[PDB]
Amino acid sequence: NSVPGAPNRVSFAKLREPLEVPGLLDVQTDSFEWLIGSPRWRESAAERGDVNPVGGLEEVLYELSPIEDFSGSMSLSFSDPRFDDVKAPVDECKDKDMTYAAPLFVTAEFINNNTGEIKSQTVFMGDFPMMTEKGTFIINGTERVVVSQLVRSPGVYFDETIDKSTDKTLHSVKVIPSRGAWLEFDVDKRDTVGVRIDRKRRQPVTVLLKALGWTSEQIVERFGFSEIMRSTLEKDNTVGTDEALLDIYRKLRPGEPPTKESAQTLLENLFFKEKRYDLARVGRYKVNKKLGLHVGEPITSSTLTEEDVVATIEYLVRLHEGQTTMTVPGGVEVPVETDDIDHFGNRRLRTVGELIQNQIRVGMSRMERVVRERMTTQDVEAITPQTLINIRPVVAAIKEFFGTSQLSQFMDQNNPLSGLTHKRRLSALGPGGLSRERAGLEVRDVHPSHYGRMCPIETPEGPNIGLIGSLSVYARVNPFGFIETPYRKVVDGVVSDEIVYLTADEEDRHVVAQANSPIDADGRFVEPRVLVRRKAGEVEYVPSSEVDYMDVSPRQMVSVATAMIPFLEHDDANRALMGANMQRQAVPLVRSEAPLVGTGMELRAAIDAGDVVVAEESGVIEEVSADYITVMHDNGTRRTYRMRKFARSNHGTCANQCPIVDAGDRVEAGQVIADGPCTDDGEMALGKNLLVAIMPWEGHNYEDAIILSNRLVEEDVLTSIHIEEHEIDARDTKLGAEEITRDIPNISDEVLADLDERGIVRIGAEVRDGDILVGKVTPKGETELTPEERLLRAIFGEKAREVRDTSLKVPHGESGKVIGIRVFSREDEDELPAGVNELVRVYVAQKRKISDGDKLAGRHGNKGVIGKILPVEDMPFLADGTPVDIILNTHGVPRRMNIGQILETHLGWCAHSGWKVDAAKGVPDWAARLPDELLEAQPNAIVSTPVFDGAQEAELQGLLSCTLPNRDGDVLVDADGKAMLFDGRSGEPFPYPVTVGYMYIMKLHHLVDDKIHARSTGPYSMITQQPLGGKAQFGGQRFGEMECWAMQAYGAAYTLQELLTIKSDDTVGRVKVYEAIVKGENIPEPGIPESFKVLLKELQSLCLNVEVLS
Amino acid sequence: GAMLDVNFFDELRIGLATAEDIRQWSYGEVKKPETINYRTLKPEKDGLFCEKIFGPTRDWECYCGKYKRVRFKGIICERCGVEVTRAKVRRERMGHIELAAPVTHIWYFKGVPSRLGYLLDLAPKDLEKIIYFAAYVITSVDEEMRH
Amino acid sequence: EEVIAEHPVLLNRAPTLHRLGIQAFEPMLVEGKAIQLHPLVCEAFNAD
Amino acid sequence: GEFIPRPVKSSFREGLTVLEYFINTHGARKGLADTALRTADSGYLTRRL
Amino acid sequence: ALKRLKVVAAFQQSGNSPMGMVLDAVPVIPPELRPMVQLDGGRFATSDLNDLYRRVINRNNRLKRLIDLGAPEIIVNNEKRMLQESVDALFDNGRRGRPVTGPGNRPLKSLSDLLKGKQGRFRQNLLGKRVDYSGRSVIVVGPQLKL
Amino acid sequence: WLSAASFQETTRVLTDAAINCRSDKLNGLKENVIIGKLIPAGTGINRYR
DNA sequence: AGAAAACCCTTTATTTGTTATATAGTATTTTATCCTC
DNA sequence: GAGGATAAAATACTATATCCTGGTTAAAGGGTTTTCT
RNA sequence: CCAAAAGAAGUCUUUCUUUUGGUAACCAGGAU
Ligand SMILES: [Zn+2]
Repeated sequence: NSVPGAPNRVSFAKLREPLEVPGLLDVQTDSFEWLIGSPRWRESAAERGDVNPVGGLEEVLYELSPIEDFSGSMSLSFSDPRFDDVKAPVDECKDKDMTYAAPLFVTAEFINNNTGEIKSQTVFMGDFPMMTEKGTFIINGTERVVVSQLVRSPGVYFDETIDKSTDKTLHSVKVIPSRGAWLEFDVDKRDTVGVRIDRKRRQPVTVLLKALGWTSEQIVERFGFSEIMRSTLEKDNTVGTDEALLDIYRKLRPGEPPTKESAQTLLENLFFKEKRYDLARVGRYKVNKKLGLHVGEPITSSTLTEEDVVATIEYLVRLHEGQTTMTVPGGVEVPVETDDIDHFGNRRLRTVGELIQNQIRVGMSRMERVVRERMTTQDVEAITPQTLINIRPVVAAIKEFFGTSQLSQFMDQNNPLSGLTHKRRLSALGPGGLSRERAGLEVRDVHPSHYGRMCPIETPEGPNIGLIGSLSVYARVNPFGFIETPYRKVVDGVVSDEIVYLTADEEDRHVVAQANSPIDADGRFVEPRVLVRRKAGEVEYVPSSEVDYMDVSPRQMVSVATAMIPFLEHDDANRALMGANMQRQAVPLVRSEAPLVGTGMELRAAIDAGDVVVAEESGVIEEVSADYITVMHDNGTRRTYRMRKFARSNHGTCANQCPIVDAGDRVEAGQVIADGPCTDDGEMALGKNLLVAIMPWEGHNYEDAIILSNRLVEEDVLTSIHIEEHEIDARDTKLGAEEITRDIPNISDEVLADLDERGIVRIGAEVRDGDILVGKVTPKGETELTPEERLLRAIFGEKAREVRDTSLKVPHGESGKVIGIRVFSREDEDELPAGVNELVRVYVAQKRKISDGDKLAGRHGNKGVIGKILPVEDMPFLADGTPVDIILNTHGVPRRMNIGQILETHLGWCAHSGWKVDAAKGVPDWAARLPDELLEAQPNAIVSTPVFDGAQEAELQGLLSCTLPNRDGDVLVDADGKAMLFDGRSGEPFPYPVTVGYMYIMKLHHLVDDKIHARSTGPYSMITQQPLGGKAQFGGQRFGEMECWAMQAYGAAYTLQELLTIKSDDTVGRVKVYEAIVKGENIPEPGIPESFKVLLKELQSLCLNVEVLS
Repeated sequence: GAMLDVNFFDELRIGLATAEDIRQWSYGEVKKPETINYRTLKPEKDGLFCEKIFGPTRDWECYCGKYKRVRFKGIICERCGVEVTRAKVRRERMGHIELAAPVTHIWYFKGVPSRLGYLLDLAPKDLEKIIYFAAYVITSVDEEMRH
Repeated sequence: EEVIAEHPVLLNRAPTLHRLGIQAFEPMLVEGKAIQLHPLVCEAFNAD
Repeated sequence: GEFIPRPVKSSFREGLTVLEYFINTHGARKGLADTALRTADSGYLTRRL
Repeated sequence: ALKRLKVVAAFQQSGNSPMGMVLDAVPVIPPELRPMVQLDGGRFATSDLNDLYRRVINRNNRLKRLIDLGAPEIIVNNEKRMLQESVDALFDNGRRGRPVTGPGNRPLKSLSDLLKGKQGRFRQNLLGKRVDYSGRSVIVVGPQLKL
Repeated sequence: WLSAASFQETTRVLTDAAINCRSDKLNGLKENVIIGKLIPAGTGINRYR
């Protein structure tokens, strides 16, 4: 549509969108360039927040500096963070297992406050991992994604909880800071206002107020409008400020002698000295907004103040009093109401920059601790800024973050859509967020403030449902971490084109209409009554004069993955959730095909994911090949694009890239120049178009099972390539000298045929489980001084030749060609982990066809494993001899409420055959509002039905009534959309017509070949002698507690006794039963399991005298 | 009753163990914080893996190598002291550590309700003072010599 | 095919909520990698 | 849990609008979370019984 | 008195004495139940009980050496307190105070941890086991089969 | 004490069983499953065994 | 005989101190206050 | 006014279905030892 | 229970004898 070479996909959309879809990877990239402080972010903030532009690093270095000693006779300060160029390109870093990072330098200045001798230096602060142009990090070769975290913003939260004993309303307030100490004010069943500083027992608020320097006269002067505060003051029992300080000291400081100076200083230290208490800028902003204190002054300062505390107490007591609004002296009035903590005005987003800033902050705190401890144990005038700084904790924090965290994860690379979905994810679980096992049902709900900001459909189906969400298409995150959505403001009933981004609170104040409303070509609603959203998400019918805003489009409340489901509004939310979640499990196929009926989101999602090659500058193609494309730019310069051929992804799939241009074509900037894994000419192509029938067939498509044609196996329609990675390295060791070689002890030559002259197998050789990939031997150890042997070694010269082959064998259940071998070595001064001499990596590839038990799926949540694969002759075939490819059961459709698949089938038939609306005498009425150049289409036409503005039922019916014949003038599918099929197995025609069409089905990464496993006997564990677990070792299936209850219920005592003794851990029973079976004898009697004896020994180790009596 | 168990069980009895039972189960005393010699890869002596205490690491092979044959059985080498037998015995033989001071068991001190504080009638708060060297306790007094 | 004749095999689906989550069948060889289950035992196993 | 008094007025054959779809998701997700969280309580109860 | 009498009657009825609450020797579990195995490259994988036993042995040896050498009462009591804390960590790590942490600031697995929870000996290994002669796969529909 | 220790609160059951010096007669299904003996139900009782 | 680069041991210390997303259930110690003598 | 007995609150411990696979496994500092010049 | 080497017999490739060699916990992600 707005891409220079996109395919012509004609849309059914009736509406027009004013706003283009933003960059879909803007969250990550605009959050990181704020952290490092790029000029791009500087300009972006200038045209917005020019009042105070500062990056994350500069903020950390400003809050840290200066670092002073108690005497104040010397200080250390930091400034001007600076980055060098990256150490190596992205491709080299990924190939050689190097972290993609850049050096960081700061200017530390040391001042002696009694000699004025200033000493500045440039201090190296470590290597800082840098984000690539696709929103990912490259840590130790692998590609990672940092996920954005949904947390609760810091501020003041008022809530009311009923009381069981008295049936009274009990209000409360919590002042949650960033990295500080809490303090709650509450009204208990008795009419008194308490306080819980830090986390202690309730104390009257009067104690705190007096400790802050308030006389009993001032309190009753300002807080004289409530009976509760007077009641609390009267029964205070505390007179004098010092007494209040002492009481607070008693409560807070356990078992210490109270005094005046310590109590005076500790209270101000806890909440007012900003080294132990911070609110951030978001917290200060939220407190000022809730209480309305400083509307004008800019936010500089992050500590509490007496004004804030007194205002909070007054707000709480007036809320309990039942007031409506409150004005604070020196500040505008505000409404008095309780808070909802699940409101997207109270939940903010910690993006990829905020998290790294927090980690740098703790690292710098540790470093400054070391610095100020080291400033007192070194003699002055020998100190230089380089001898105080210890950079190791800082670099340690970064490593800990990027290696160990629940937000730093391996990038999801099942297919291109998976990674884009991974980068736009908002997870509520992490360090500092709630927990999967401790999350209720009120936080998993879809609050009405999510509209336009978090997609209500796309979320995990398991125990993570509701705790992980995804960002909508048009949403952006503002400077404080709050999500915004564009709205089209309507002035005096005229729908303008001024787009304004509103966060959930502003959207709360106003009244918002709907996108699919009847605009009359002049920005005027046809009727006065339109559905709107009122304050608490209420939906009503307001006359079209109060409306303030309208949505920029439908498809504003959905995310990227959910915007690719055609006919989404005909499917219930339960099945649409599955349809969106199963699109990121599809596996790339050997050849890709774009859907006949899409939604128009595929091109944008494909170009923004980044798996395609896009012309950086316009020019003319000079050379094309399977390996590269050379573009000749309009001005002299040339550029060569290299391709990724058969490269493994994080999940073991193929990552091909092939060109889609010829040697003479001219390309334009931003034009797709080479396809990717799951792209067909620049558009996402996750599956294939299959001819489908919707009948029950002989019980093989029974209960969600599926029937496939054998053509899909012969013609490699659903074939995929899977690649495996195997690693081994040679390490020094204390004994020394690990070696990769062909000379392996106790190995014959027949099992050393595929290996090349120096170990590793040859490229192209097919392997089976157990074959050796890299030959390797290590010292046998047991360095022993046996007289004759040792005296022969020492002077006579007998060699050690102690070897123990730790070779690399291909594990159980694996095979395929050897496509690549990557060998590192210390001889070539390659950067390897310390103590490693050599490192070799072998890639093994398989090509898998579709087979029974493999999982398939559509875009509407119609999953199911393949039940049978019929020969092409015994399948229902059309009157012209065309067999169907897939057969789906009827009983699954009407009960699940996903009728969108039937409409997709009808429109797919119409698109495949091509149509022509006969406007011989006037266009038909059903085709009146149908866009032009949709009145006719050629066979195999690609169309698009946007998610909430697509093809109506009347238009589908009309298109079905007029559809082109195939070769002879025969129309196979009638106006109802059904065809007369023949039974290819018996020969007779089926008595009634059946629904046929084209559906777009996907192959999911749940194949049987990874799921099948069996075991007679094999490896056993060590501590307990039970069999191992897992397919790669061998392992047995687990016979758990529930399966034991089932067998006890049946009454089968002998089966249960043998299963637990002579099949698991009866060490002599195992061998005896094997011998009895092979020799044809009777199975012997079981003994005692070994785990019971292990249990007895552990109990005895706990100093318990366990003994078995007779 | 049974010792190595032949499944003639009639009962399973649990109870507190005294020091005399602990040093009766034992086959030796561990008195060095060593596990294994990294170079020869053989267990050290008087360590956590000593072959004299816990038994041979290899079937019918002593530590010093004087005995290596099955014919030798049930005899303790006079040099290394390792008893020549099957290596499976390392799953069965226990040692013990002879503490230089008495130490309480945390199961009968901490677990709520405190069972030492019920046996002796002491609140847990001040029992923790006694057993962690944070206060003295009067264990005995003469009440007539006093008078 | 001679060995497996009239030798029962126990099939089990997790979670085994009740007794009929384990039942014994008579195996027969099939082409493929998937276990074929009778349609009239899915209510007992609760197996779609 | 209280009824929205609007109500949704379209069938899934006609296709719901954006607001109707939103207010329907409100209860759809509640239903899904209910199952997700009862699957474990059933097993704990059976284990105790 | 009703609560107290439970334990007092328990210690009264039986011939067992209450002195088993205070320990003078500690048993050591057989090596095969706390194994260290050779990972390729001269790297070993300890069982995480060896660290806890080593701490006990080190503290006991230091206290034993500080008594014969002669020292004030302050230092000897400090060593005894630390020895007391080591055995507590060996038997139940983290029930009193800060858990003893190994590499990566992860608490060690004490003896009590081998018995508790879904991953304890009982539920994990005694009541449910992995077995031989087993297999698994994906089920499909068998409309041609008999019942 | 074996069945109760394997059910819940292993540490508390074990400590109070040790203090009471309890003896287990091994008469239940779970206790016979743990030690590897034929359960006293169905086909494992003396009438049929 | 002295200097530099690689081993062996320890320990995550625990202050008159660097740590705030669960609820639901029961059980046991404080403790605070009220009632009585 | 003092002591005891009963509500209250405050901490302490315990539990939350089954199955599968994939990536990592210590750092940092002090004292010492050995080899090289 | 397997691999390698040597000796003997026959078959043209099996048997007999001797020697050597022979795992877990965390965190994370999915499925029903
Ligand atoms: Zn010997």
